[PDB]
Amino acid sequence: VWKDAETTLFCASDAKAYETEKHNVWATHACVPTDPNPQEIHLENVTEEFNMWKNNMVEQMHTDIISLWDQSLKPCVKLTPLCNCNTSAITQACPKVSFEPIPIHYCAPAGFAILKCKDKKFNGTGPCPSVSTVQCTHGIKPVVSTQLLLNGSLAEEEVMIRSENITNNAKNILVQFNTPVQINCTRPNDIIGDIRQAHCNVSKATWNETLGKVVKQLRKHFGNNTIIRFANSSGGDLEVTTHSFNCGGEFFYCNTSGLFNSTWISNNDSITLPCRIKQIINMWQRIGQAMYAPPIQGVIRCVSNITGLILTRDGGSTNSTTETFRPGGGDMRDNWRSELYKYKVVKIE
Amino acid sequence: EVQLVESGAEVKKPGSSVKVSCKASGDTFIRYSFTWVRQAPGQGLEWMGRIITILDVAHYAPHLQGRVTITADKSTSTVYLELRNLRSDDTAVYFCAGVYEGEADEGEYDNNGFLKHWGQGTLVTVSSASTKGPSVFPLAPSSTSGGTAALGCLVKDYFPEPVTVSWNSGALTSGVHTFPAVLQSSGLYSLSSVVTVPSSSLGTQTYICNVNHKPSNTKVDKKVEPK
Amino acid sequence: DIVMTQSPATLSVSPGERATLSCRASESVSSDLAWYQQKPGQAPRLLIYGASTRATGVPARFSGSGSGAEFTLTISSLQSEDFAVYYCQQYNNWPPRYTFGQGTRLEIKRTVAAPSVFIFPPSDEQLKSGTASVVCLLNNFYPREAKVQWKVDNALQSGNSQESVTEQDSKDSTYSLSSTLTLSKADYEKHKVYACEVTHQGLSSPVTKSFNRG
Amino acid sequence: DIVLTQSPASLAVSLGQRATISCRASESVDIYGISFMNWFQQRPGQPPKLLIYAASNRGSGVPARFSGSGSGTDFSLNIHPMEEDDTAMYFCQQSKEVPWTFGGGTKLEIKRTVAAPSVFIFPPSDEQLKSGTASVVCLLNNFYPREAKVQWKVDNALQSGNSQESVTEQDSKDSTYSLSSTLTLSKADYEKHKVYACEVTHQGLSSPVTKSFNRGEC
Amino acid sequence: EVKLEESGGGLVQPGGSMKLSCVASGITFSNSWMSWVRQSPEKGLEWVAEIRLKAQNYATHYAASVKGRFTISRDDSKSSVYLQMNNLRPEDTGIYYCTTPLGGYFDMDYWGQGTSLTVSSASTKGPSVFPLAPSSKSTSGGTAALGCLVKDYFPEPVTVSWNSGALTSGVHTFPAVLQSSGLYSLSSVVTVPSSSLGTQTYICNVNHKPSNTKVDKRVEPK
Ligand SMILES: *[C@@H]1O[C@H](CO)[C@@H](O[C@@H]2O[C@H](CO)[C@@H](O[C@@H]3O[C@H](CO[C@H]4O[C@H](CO)[C@@H](O)[C@H](O)[C@@H]4O)[C@@H](O)[C@H](O[C@H]4O[C@H](CO)[C@@H](O)[C@H](O)[C@@H]4O)[C@@H]3O)[C@H](O)[C@H]2NC(C)=O)[C@H](O)[C@H]1NC(C)=O
Ligand SMILES: *[C@@H]1O[C@H](CO)[C@@H](O[C@@H]2O[C@H](CO)[C@@H](O[C@@H]3O[C@H](CO)[C@@H](O)[C@H](O)[C@@H]3O)[C@H](O)[C@H]2NC(C)=O)[C@H](O)[C@H]1NC(C)=O
Ligand SMILES: *[C@@H]1O[C@H](CO)[C@@H](O[C@@H]2O[C@H](CO)[C@@H](O)[C@H](O)[C@H]2NC(C)=O)[C@H](O)[C@H]1NC(C)=O
Ligand SMILES: *[C@@H]1O[C@H](CO)[C@@H](O[C@@H]2O[C@H](CO)[C@@H](O)[C@H](O)[C@H]2NC(C)=O)[C@H](O)[C@H]1NC(C)=O
Ligand SMILES: *[C@@H]1O[C@H](CO)[C@@H](O[C@@H]2O[C@H](CO)[C@@H](O)[C@H](O)[C@H]2NC(C)=O)[C@H](O)[C@H]1NC(C)=O
Ligand SMILES: *[C@@H]1O[C@H](CO)[C@@H](O)[C@H](O)[C@H]1NC(C)=O
Ligand SMILES: *[C@@H]1O[C@H](CO)[C@@H](O)[C@H](O)[C@H]1NC(C)=O
Ligand SMILES: *[C@@H]1O[C@H](CO)[C@@H](O)[C@H](O)[C@H]1NC(C)=O
Ligand SMILES: *[C@@H]1O[C@H](CO)[C@@H](O)[C@H](O)[C@H]1NC(C)=O
Ligand SMILES: *[C@@H]1O[C@H](CO)[C@@H](O)[C@H](O)[C@H]1NC(C)=O
Ligand SMILES: *[C@@H]1O[C@H](CO)[C@@H](O)[C@H](O)[C@H]1NC(C)=O
Ligand SMILES: *[C@@H]1O[C@H](CO)[C@@H](O)[C@H](O)[C@H]1NC(C)=O
Repeated sequence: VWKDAETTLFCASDAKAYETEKHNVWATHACVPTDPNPQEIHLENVTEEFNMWKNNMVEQMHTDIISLWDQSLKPCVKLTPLCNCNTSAITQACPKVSFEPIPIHYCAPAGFAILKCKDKKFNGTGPCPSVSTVQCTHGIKPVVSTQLLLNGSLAEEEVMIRSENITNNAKNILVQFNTPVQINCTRPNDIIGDIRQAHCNVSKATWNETLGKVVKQLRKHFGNNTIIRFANSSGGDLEVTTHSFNCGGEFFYCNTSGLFNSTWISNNDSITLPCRIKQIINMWQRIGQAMYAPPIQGVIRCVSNITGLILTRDGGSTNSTTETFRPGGGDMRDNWRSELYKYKVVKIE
Repeated sequence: EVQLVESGAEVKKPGSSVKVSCKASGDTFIRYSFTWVRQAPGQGLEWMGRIITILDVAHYAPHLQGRVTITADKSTSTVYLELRNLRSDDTAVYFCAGVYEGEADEGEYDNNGFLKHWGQGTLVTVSSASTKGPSVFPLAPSSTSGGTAALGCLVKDYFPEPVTVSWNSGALTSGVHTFPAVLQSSGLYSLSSVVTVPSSSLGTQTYICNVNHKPSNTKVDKKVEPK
Repeated sequence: DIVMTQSPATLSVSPGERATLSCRASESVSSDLAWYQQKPGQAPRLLIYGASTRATGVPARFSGSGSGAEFTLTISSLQSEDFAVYYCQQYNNWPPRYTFGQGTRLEIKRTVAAPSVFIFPPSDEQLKSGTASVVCLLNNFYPREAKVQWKVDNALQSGNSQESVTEQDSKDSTYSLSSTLTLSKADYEKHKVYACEVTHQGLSSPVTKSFNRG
Repeated sequence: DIVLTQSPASLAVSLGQRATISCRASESVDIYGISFMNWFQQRPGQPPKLLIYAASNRGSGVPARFSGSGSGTDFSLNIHPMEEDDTAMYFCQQSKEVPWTFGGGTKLEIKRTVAAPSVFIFPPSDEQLKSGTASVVCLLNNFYPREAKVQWKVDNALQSGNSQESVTEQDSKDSTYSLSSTLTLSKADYEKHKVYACEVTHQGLSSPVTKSFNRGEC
Repeated sequence: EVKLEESGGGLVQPGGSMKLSCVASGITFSNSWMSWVRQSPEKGLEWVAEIRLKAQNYATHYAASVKGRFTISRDDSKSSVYLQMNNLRPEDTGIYYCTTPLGGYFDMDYWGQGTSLTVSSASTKGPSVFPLAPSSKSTSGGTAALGCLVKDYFPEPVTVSWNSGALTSGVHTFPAVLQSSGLYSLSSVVTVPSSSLGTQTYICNVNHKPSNTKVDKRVEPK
């Protein structure tokens, strides 16, 4: 017997105390070591209700990652507005620090447990007959990125399509893949080329197959009609209108117009997306802008696999005949929800 | 590249403030950062501060932090320097300078600290003295031994700098030395202009020194004669 | 506060030869070090940035080297237009508190040249105005170092004269100097012989020029 | 709305030859190189059956003699060689945007060789007779062409005004027609006369055929 | 197997109301756009209404000829779509089909058999059914003809089968004719082996949905 309630959770991590990397330092001075003997107890004849879009663990992880990015990244200039409109300015040294997200487990204190749904077809909200109880969720890398989801978990069998309300075109949609799509972002080293110019290479065959699977799952969810064009983001900051992420402390903003041309009414080069290194960024913590330091020397390499993405529907399918989606993101609460969808905190009764 | 054109010379009493401007033309304003540097007469360059134009964020030298302000008007491509509570030791030439930072509008910013482009400078004089034109006195040639004679004009008790001196309405330049001015204990400037001419030319050739002091709109022509 | 020190204060180099200027920092500044050229009456001109990168428009005969806290500017063959004042600048710190060296004056080394000495008594007009300026002129000498003393009735004067010196002459590489003695009319009329004594490397013995008042 | 002008309204084609049906749209039905136009076949009493989708794609199981072509505003359905079970209504339907619209329809029929009718006559039933009315029926079975003259005579008196004709759809298997002619009389009028005769004239008959009966003679 | 089944037609007076229903089987109905299309007595096709999916906020659109008078709705839990028809008009007469998808992209669609709607104010009446008996004076070599006369019914349509659907070869059921009385009539005939006339039983099954009546009539030699 238990009840649906929230509490002040803590964090566990395998952070190295000798590692100067900022995620390790944060998880060392703010989290305990991981559970040396973790266990997952299945619940017999228990059908529990879950709702990822109304989960407090998402907000807890969001606040923890905000604190991590505030204590870790030291930009050269900080600007925080408030809107008569006037702002402020914070100035401090901006050294180059190592950046690489590490898995972070979220554990519940005494008297509380974490219910995890084991349904391979669990779409996000609703009942679940295969429930288990744990104390700490599995390791989740806090990869702060827009549009694309990197270094996350995969769907079990079919591609998962989740949304707080697919009927509302304002609420965003998240797509969790069943197979990952490799992506190799590189900023080469000698004086040739721009200092901020980089490129992400991705195999077009696997991306084509996964995009076909994604539009097929869109059809299975609703429509079966014409998923039209698949364009890019319509207006907004450079953080939402392009794939914005971080690699080794450098902020990469990559052009995603190459992977967005799905003229599918029904149904050996690679895709090379250009990228720029922006120091003057708009922080995802809604606290204004931040200017950092020039990139380091040598080559900047990041090889990951896309495991999911986020889109936004333009409700044109009601009166027309086609279906428009555009790349979204920004609110990293959706990024944390893409991994905290099957977990919920419960109070033991 | 960008051309920097500064505002005109200023004369201020101690305790006042001054605001100098600098127009940047020829390139994307927001892709440059701008710096102000001053140089007191006879001394070296002193870094005062730098504004990150794209961000509207300025940083100042510790010694004057609190009484200096650097601003930029993106709509007129103009940079401003304000110095408050002026002291006599603030007398200097003020240079506007800038450097290209990258594609700032696309988040690229080198944060360069060196200064590629420089303005022509703005003289700012801070002194209790009031504007007044120079007295011009002859330095008559004497019996200046040899085949060469020396003569000139003493340009005394003027304020502020600068003063311009020519000879024979610009017809005489060979052998002219116009000395840098000195500051007298009275707070007024003084300089001499001399010229060496053949001694056989005295009595036949007339030598007139032309002294122009724009601040007080004074123009004096002084004939310098033997005896 | 990073203090930048340049050496030497003045460098005298014969035209067409190599010049080496040194800049030292009080702590390491990596390679964030720039060199500028400034000619009298003009704005500075960027020559070197990043310790060793020549700015656009700078001839190849200028080259920068060094790192850390010690830097060097070498000019392989001095042209007439290279004689000027040179400044180094540190821009390594953040928050920015950039500082300049105090400059090295690069002048033209020529043969020794003795000054021509002239003395000018005050004009009747100025005496009528109530003050007496006596001017001693040292014309077209080299090197710049020169000593000028005022004697009024054999009494060595101090604290009542001012000196001015021209820029190095662009044609003959010499300097000129003025010394102006100012006194009230009563003091001027209280003494008889007014003499300026010039000491200079070009003179075997001090040169004295004088006049008797009236 | 996208108006579809289908032509012709009525089409007769010889077996073994090509039937061509057109359909012009008031505006383009193309999106991204695909023409969202469809063709349907409809047999009498049955719902529409999709023959062609997206201008040129044969439906699953649709015989190879059916094909579609066209783009933009101009489309055609071609059946070649047309077979006898192809007689039907055909329609052109745009699927580009709502409101979904249909062509006015084409009735596809077929010229065949001459076939003489079989002629039958039916007296009114005793059950109907007691009700007060008499219907006498003359049937022409499995003939071609459709044109035929059916004349009722009652004791040699040529009847007019009291009979009605009805004709079947062209048969899907033998491409013939059948026709009924029904003579309606009051019971009293029917009992006034003895001999009821139906005379049929048709191109397949070398001599018009009369079928007759004497009232009440089994 | 996929099936659509319409029901609910019948006779209604101008200004009256009727509700049609369509039930789907063998299909994932919640993922199908559903439309109603009608076919005039003139046999031309006219789209009436469409309803889209939950994700399109069940958006509905109506042809101008029916806008404000008809309402389309669906019940995904019962795999059914409905057409409520109010303020009916003469021009609403026709056979109503439910279909899916029928729009844009394609390779396969589905249609019901249709349900018939008639306007007017005339009162109903099931047909009288009389035998068309095979005649000694009406045969040929072998091959005789017999039938049923389906007389004095209103409105259209009737359907006629033979031997409960076991007899289909050689059957001709003629289009109805409107008589001067305002009632319809037709014949259905069939040719059979005349050697069978003493052996094989022949029964015509006459259904008239508007009156909800069924008549079976055995047809024998007189
Ligand atoms: C999703 O997960 C993937 C993991 O698959 C991450 O990808 C990696 O990204 C990190 C950093 O972004 C890469 O790390 C870099 O690795 C270099 C490897 O170099 C050598 O050193 C090792 C040490 O044992 C030798 O074995 C090897 O032979 C080479 O000699 C390092 O050299 C790099 O250090 C550089 O950057 C730091 C930054 O501060 C500098 O201080 C260093 O001096 C140096 O210049 C750097 O650590 C790693 O290689 C990537 N691949 C793998 C397989 O790990 C993605 O980053 C992650 N997603 C996100 C968004 O982070
Ligand atoms: C991301 O990549 C795309 C393509 O890889 C970039 O788009 C390109 O955008 C330019 C806009 O200037 C297009 O140029 C054109 O100019 C002609 C002038 O006549 C005009 O007629 C065209 O309609 C068009 O506007 C260009 O065609 C287009 N594609 C390519 C291959 O260059 C885009 O700028 C990149 N960045 C972002 C943020 O999307
Ligand atoms: C995931 O599946 C659930 C099924 O439980 C969907 O939820 C339903 O929500 C709609 C809201 O429009 C209700 O009308 C249904 O009654 C709900 N179903 C049940 C069984 O109660 C949910 O929409 C699906 N999608 C997501 C993204 O959660
Ligand atoms: C990208 O995919 C690779 C696939 O190998 C991941 O590597 C892990 O690979 C080992 C291979 O022995 C598997 O057992 C693990 O299950 C994989 N982990 C995951 C999370 O897929 C790699 O971790 C993925 N992510 C990257 C490279 O960022
Ligand atoms: C299009 O709509 C159909 C609705 O039937 C979806 O259909 C079925 O697809 C599943 C896939 O696993 C099969 O198991 C069922 O047998 C199918 N049913 C029928 C009646 O065909 C389909 O998933 C939708 N999306 C597409 C085709 O991309
Ligand atoms: C669990 O439920 C099943 C039926 O779903 C029932 O047969 C079984 O007895 C239940 N077991 C327990 C322990 O409740
Ligand atoms: C989803 O959004 C639509 C339109 O905004 C609204 O009608 C519907 O009630 C919403 N449903 C939920 C569950 O939020
Ligand atoms: C780099 O990109 C290529 C191209 O897809 C990929 O095959 C490779 O695995 C990536 N990583 C490395 C280390 O080469
Ligand atoms: C990506 O592709 C480009 C184009 O061929 C190539 O020049 C580059 O080396 C590739 N980078 C990687 C990491 O594969
Ligand atoms: C994508 O995959 C499909 C299915 O294999 C194929 O038909 C299509 O040509 C592919 N397109 C590209 C660009 O690889
Ligand atoms: C997509 O990218 C183009 C750059 O080519 C940009 O102009 C546009 O605003 C972006 N968004 C769209 C088309 O919605
Ligand atoms: C569709 O049409 C309705 C009117 O029935 C209107 O309210 C709605 O805004 C339209 N939506 C779009 C996307 O055009």
